[PDB]
Amino acid sequence: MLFDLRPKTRREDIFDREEESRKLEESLENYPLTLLLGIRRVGKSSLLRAFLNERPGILIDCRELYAERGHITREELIKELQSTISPFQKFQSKFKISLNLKFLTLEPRKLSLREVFRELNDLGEELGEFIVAFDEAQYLRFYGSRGGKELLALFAYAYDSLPNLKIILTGSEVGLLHDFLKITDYESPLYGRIAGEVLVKPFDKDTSVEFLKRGFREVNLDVPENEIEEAVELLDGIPGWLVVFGVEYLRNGDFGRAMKRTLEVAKGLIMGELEELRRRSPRYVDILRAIALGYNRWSLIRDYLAVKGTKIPEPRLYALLENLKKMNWIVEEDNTYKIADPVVATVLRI
Ligand SMILES: Nc1ncnc2c1ncn2[C@@H]1O[C@H](COP(=O)(O)OP(=O)(O)O)[C@@H](O)[C@H]1O
Ligand SMILES: [Mg+2]
Repeated sequence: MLFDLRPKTRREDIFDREEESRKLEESLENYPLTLLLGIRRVGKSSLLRAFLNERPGILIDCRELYAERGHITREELIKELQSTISPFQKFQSKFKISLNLKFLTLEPRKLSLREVFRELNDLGEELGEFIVAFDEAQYLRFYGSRGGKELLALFAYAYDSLPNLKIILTGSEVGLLHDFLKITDYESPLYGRIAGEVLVKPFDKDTSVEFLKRGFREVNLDVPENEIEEAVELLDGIPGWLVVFGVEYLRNGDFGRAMKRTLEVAKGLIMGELEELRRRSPRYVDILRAIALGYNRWSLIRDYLAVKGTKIPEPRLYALLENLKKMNWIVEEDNTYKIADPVVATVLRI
């Protein structure tokens, strides 16, 4: 069912995304390397898991690799490749593969990334294609001690020399992903190499309404039209929040209490991420709150914060806002800043 908090892993469990799935297939057909891009909670992991459900591939969670030590080593990455494709006999049974993988017998300490990728390409040769997906690949900048350059080199090698191997990199922090890859810097191993781009956006109004409608239909619940309209006006096409709301409504039976609880859950998660930002600079959260309150132009932001205590120099303010954009907290459009996720804005206004 739609209104369920467990991870979605199959195509029949994903509402719409039929254009996005086709565009992902098309990108794989056209380029060795594909970027899957969009706001956090928009549905990238879910789409990717459903896509790999039918197509031989592995998904590596780069954020989960970074989380523990704030750093990723070769051994850890390799151990994760090993465990994600295991038990390999299950894989061979599902996709009917006769080939065995040597690197699975070997200790991560004594394997190279290139060795592993060559074996996966050999597997691709039998199948047609093998997919390696890095979820939130911008965290690979915390790999090694050279800013993850060994991964860029590995990707350049796959691009040029492993034709039965396709790589998907996803990122919620889109600008930060583009920064890591550096495809226009001559120093980058990926220089001049073109990647496909598949963009995952929030549902439109009518799709959001239909999403909620389907969710309630599945449990024979009829929810008045105006309550679904009101939920979409507050929750604006973000499937992550639409599912939390659907769950809370099934549990609570009331628009007010379901939305109150949805906002509680959102507040908790967003506050956790705002903690992370606040450590880097308290300024980030100050700027975010200002924008959420309607101080959404340069001078509006600058005067507001000066008045609340902190005068931010113009070069600093520019850098801070640019970073916020690259992290995708914020969009700048028509000479105006906005919080990328309207629920984040709701939480920042308290
Ligand atoms: N197309 C969809 N259909 C149904 N539920 C979805 C869809 N996309 C996302 N979800 C729900 O929203 C949550 C957030 O999606 P996720 O794929 O984790 O976002 P992202 O990877 O973009 O941060 C998922 O756990 C699932 O609850
Ligand atoms: Mg994700």
